[PDB]
Amino acid sequence: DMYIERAGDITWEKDAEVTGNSPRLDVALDESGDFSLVE
Amino acid sequence: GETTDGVYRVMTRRLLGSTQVGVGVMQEGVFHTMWHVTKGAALRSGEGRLDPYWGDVKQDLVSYCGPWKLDAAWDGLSEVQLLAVPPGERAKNIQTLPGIFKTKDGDIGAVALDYPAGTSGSPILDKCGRVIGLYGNGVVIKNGSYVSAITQGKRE
Ligand SMILES: CN(C[C@H]1CCOC1)c1ncncc1Cl
Repeated sequence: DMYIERAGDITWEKDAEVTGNSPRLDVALDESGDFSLVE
Repeated sequence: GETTDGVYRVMTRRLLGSTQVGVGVMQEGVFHTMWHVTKGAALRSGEGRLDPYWGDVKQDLVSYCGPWKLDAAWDGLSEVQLLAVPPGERAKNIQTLPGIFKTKDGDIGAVALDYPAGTSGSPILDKCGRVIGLYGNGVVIKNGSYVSAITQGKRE
């Protein structure tokens, strides 16, 4: 059996750590919900 | 049980100790998570029970207690926040500019942030605090890094 525990509010945090890049990827989505890269 | 709006951890005691298998959003009395987190199983919230209402393996989404409520969309231009809830760690907001998943059926936003598998279901928000989608279904690119889609459902 699975259970849920509150972890916090959903709010935008000003001065949050800004990281990560913005890649443009050609992808395919299968019937099982799995994404894959197209080349 | 607890019905307050917000982000929640999805735990299980079926494995060693108490293990976090994912995360979800409680909004308007409806719990939202990714399908691969729960496999559509019932959830417990204290003494209460949450039953699946809608779900789709291909979209990789599931709602409990009612229909999917989250309908905000990424504007395609602005930075967003991943409200990451990692296993055994406090919830933290990470700001990023999303990339794009170019598919045969249209483009989807994508956040290039790598977190443990138990972080799946963590909401991605816009500047207004609105949930524009959930983190946890994506791909692994050339260098080994993870890129999640900004996965959003449809509000009927
Ligand atoms: C560690 N992974 C990839 C899984 C998926 C199948 O192979 C390993 C994540 N899964 C969900 N949310 C974030 C991450 Cl990074």
